[PDB]
Amino acid sequence: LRDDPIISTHLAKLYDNLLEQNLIRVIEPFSRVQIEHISSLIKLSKADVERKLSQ
Amino acid sequence: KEQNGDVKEAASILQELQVETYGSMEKKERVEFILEQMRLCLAVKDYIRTQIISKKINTKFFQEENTEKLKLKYYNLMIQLDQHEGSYLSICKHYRAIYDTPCIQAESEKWQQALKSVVLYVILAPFDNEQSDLVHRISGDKKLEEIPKYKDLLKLFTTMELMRWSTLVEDYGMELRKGSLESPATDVFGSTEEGEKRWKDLKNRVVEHNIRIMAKYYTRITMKRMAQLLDLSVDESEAFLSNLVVNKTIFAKVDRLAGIINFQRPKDPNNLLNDWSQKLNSLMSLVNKTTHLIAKEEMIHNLQ
Repeated sequence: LRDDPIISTHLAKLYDNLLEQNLIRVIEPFSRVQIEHISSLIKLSKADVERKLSQ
Repeated sequence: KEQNGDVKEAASILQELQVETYGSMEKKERVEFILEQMRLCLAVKDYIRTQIISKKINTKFFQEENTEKLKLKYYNLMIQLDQHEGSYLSICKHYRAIYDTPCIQAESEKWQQALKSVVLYVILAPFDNEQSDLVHRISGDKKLEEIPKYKDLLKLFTTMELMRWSTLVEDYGMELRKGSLESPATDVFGSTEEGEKRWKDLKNRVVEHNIRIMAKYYTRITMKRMAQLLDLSVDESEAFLSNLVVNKTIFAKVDRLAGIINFQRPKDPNNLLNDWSQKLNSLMSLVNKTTHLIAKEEMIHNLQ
């Protein structure tokens, strides 16, 4: 993926798309809930998540 | 080819069957030749093939003009394969049609089959719509009260009270013990995986069901304490919530600090909720105050 063409932007767009799907999946039923608990299932940092969300 | 041991011709005969079943109208021959579909299917065990051929099977049938004799048996041998390939809901249109079976043959052996499987589709019935009307179909039967499971069906009917399943443990145990009625429980449990799946999904279905029942109630039963009274972990409860998201739990109010859940008390728009409530309340109050008042005014005339 180092020699990958400009389509990498579209790849990141698909990644952010699935990310949006998950975010509107698990968060939606929860009005107010722990962020670490809901991020425990995705086992990823809350930094980029908070960034994309706030964006 | 059955005793030969060659299953490679199954695709061939099942392919030619489609051609042989079209281009002509045969009432007797088609029914006799339709068993070939599900005959070698047990050997093949192909999902898409089964998807093509109950589709090409049950497409047109109503009542009459089919005689081989033995029809109910084959009917019991039909959608059972769809039950093996499927999971639960697939038998909804299957076991609901067996009410005519005790009418054709002796009712003595129907206690271990018909009356045993008559509770299955009504238990696995969707909680959305069919649950309302379909429970009135099995009602009215005199043999319904004879079944020891009538109380269980009564508990699964409406207004379910919270109770321990440990009491139902020995009930299901003795249900396996006695061979008088609903005997083939071992035949139901014949498959080691299928039995566990059906049991676990049954417990899951009812533990979802009672929640759906108390969901209408705004009483705030505090499921955090309920988990303590039921002596269960909160992890599988969160799994039940993972089932709830596809069960449409999307309308609710939760908290980050405590585990108290709220299925009610929304943003409460002034022009919608309290408006409608005040409407119904005030109107009903006014008309009711309007009725019995002058009604009594008419009643006191009888004294004169």
